[PDB]
Amino acid sequence: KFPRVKNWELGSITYDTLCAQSQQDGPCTPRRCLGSLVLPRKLQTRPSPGPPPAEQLLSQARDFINQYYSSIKRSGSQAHEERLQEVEAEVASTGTYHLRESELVFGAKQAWRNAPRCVGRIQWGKLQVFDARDCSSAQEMFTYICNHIKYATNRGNLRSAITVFPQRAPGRGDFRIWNSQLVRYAGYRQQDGSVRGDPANVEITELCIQHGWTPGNGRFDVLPLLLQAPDEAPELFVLPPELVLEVPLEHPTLEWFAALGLRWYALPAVSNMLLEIGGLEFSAAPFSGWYMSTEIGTRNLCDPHRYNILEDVAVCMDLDTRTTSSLWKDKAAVEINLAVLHSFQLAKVTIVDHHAATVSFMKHLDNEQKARGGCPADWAWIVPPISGSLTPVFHQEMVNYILSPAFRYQPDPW
Amino acid sequence: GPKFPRVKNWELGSITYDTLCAQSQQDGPCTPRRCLGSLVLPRKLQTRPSPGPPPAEQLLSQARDFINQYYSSIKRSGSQAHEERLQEVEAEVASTGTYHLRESELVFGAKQAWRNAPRCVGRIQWGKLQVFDARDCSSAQEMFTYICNHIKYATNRGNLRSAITVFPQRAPGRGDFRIWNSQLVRYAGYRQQDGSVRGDPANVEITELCIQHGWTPGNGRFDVLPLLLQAPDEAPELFVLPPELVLEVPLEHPTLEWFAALGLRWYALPAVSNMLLEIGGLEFSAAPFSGWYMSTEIGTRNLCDPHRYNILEDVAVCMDLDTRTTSSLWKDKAAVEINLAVLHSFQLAKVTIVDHHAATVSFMKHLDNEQKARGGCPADWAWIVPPISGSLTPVFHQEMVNYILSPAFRYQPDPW
Ligand code: HEM
Ligand code: HEM
Ligand SMILES: NC(=[NH2+])NCCC[C@H](N)C(=O)O
Ligand SMILES: NC(=[NH2+])NCCC[C@H](N)C(=O)O
Ligand SMILES: [Zn+2]
Repeated sequence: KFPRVKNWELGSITYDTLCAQSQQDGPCTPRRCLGSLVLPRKLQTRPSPGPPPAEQLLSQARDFINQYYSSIKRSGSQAHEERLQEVEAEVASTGTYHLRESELVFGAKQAWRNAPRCVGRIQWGKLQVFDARDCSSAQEMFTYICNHIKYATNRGNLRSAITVFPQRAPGRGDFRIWNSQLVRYAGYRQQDGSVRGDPANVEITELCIQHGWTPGNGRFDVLPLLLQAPDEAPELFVLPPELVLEVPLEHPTLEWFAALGLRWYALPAVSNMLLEIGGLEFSAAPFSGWYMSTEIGTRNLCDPHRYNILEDVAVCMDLDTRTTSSLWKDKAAVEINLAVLHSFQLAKVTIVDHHAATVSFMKHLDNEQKARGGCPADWAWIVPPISGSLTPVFHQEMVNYILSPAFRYQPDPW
Repeated sequence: GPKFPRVKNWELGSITYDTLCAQSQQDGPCTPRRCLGSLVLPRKLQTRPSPGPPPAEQLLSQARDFINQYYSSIKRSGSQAHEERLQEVEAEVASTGTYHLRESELVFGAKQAWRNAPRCVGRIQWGKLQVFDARDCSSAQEMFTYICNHIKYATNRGNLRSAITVFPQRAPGRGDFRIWNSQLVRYAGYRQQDGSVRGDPANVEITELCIQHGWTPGNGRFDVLPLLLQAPDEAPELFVLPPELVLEVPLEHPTLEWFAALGLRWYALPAVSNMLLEIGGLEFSAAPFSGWYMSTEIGTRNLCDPHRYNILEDVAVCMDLDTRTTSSLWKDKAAVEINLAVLHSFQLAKVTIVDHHAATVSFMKHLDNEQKARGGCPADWAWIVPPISGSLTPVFHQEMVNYILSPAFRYQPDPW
């Protein structure tokens, strides 16, 4: 029934009882485990042209409202009872309902708290929630997004935030941010199939050009936003350069590193995920925190299908790239990550290294064990892409399951 | 599309479907409700000592399954030899409750077990395993002889050869043949007065057991442990491996001249000895196997895990790194040098070893071979991706499907 979770570094054991509260199924079965898969095969988020079964929505709604009143220690109170009645009344008559701002704020924080792949959840309680449901056009979306960025960036002293646009509605198109992140570097396919810039952003870069954007020709050209109001073609918006904080990359002791002309933006803001609260779905709810150095130094800069700078750095370090056994890749990666940390610290921009991050996550696991009897966590995503076993989370067994409120993937709007 | 798991490789953007998982007849620990894939020891395979004879009906089906696998492998499925072998197995079980494997069947089953091991990154070599049949072994002393021969053949003066030695299978009511040590070669772990451990903390229990059994302990950081070998229904007997048989490699760094002064070392032969080999229902409680090391096993896990030798800080201090702050990446820097030292020293001593880059590239080739040969390959992502430089290797970007296929190697309870 309840899984026994062990930490092999400390010898300690715990029992996850929270997983029982899971109402949504993952991709695994007793026959085979598909935990290493990035996206769901079916756990997607099918269209919403028709209203969801009132019974199902109503049960998810009640559960959420129940969750909310427990949080404010007012369960069973008169307000709790009236709120449930309001929800019942609205669903029965319209097939849907609406959240109160306070509930939305509670729901957003819970979704982050329940995100199995986020290593920064110890900060889950300090989330600035912007209510953007009052939005009715792509232009208005652009204004909200610009305010989110200004606030979140805060001159380098990053602050976690989320902006919530209008929920999905039956038979009506969704509000969507076509970009996967609010700030991304263009990826231009060139003559021989190669790519200048970020290979991960080729498709979105092309859509922007298709929709009237005048493309640059650099390796780090910040893309424009393609914002979509319900049932309307997406509109193009260029972000004001002064709002997009960037950090030039240099190395503490390797003078030549800066000559590589590398840089990265300060604000990591996922904008293509769906936020689900009490059965309601928010198709556009960009959120941001701050980077963990391995995301830039290891994945973005060193992944083979990304900037893939490992070899260049290796050669500048005059390493023996003749054989794998010289561990030249491992050596270059460490320096690149060091350069990232050094640079962000120099530019006074918030950033956390993987050691500090994983240590904070272990604390979070403990806090959650006492507060809720468990913590859904995805081991493959929590453990850093380098020096895995050198961090504490590597030696910690984890249970992964889906709790709601939750952040989920959704189909690309095109 | 296809009604099987869709597996993607994000580096190459290629896709494959695993149809082999359809052949799994043993449930894992996961459910649609929650994933328990990270658990090291999930109460699943766990071959708990099953005294009373196994349900003849369950054993038979497992036996028939294996014989079918065997005859399919030699392309004679449906043949007269196949149906007669099936009749012979069912008959033997009918009158005795169990059955026995032909030599070639044992060889086939042992290789399939390795091939089927989800956590092994060295499976591209699966077909070249040397299977030593020791099913005639009748004493703990004889177990020692067999083990010494295995160690000698496998070590082969540094040019290691994969091998497995299979002792008699489990029998009803009769005690099991067991090797108490977790590996044929392990360093002692001595509990200290202040509560610390000198040597390898992972072997404190086995070390204490060896002592309780007459072993006169040493006081070093790398004392090779003796073997506690147990024949059916007898207390375990203690055997000391002749030093000349245990090849070790002193560790030195290619450029950091002081590293050699650290006095670190490791043995060349990795030989797991506490796992159970299950073939067609039959259980081989004692069947030690060995290959060769992947450098991160020694350099990162054994030497740097907090609960093992934990030498990260010592080396960082020697490298004069800032160990007072995480952002200096002192742990990362020291780990890399320790791993390089391991590769350098083994190469120097001409002892077989494979670095994590070479190993993972070879495992990718293995996955492709297996996709064509069986429609998939059971792999445990968390165990396949190396403990350092994870995303710098190709396997990190390869999604994997984990499941249990038989023949298989399984964990079994400690005999004490
Ligand atoms: C405050 C600093 C934060 C840090 C250091 C952090 C770090 C991380 C990391 C390392 C990942 C995995 C990234 C990857 O491998 O692509 C992740 C994933 C995630 N984070 Fe956070 N996070 C932070 C804030 C937030 C906030 C504010 C939210 C939401 C309100 C959030 C929601 C998520 C979600 C839902 C995922 C999974 C995204 C996916 O599946 O691609 N995180 N986070
Ligand atoms: C030829 C060289 C070989 C290499 C490089 C190799 C490498 C590895 C590695 C790195 C692991 C995980 C180690 C750990 O984290 O503890 C492993 C696990 C395993 N290997 Fe291999 N292996 C080799 C040969 C063999 C052989 C010959 C067999 C069996 C006939 C085998 C069976 C297994 C099994 C069953 C496991 C999992 C044991 C456990 O769960 O602790 N390997 N191997
Ligand atoms: N620390 C974060 N909030 N990360 C969000 C995901 C960022 C993504 N991994 C990137 O490299 O851009
Ligand atoms: N390469 C191998 N055959 N490894 C088997 C496991 C050895 C174990 N990881 C050790 O470091 O002792
Ligand atoms: Zn699973």
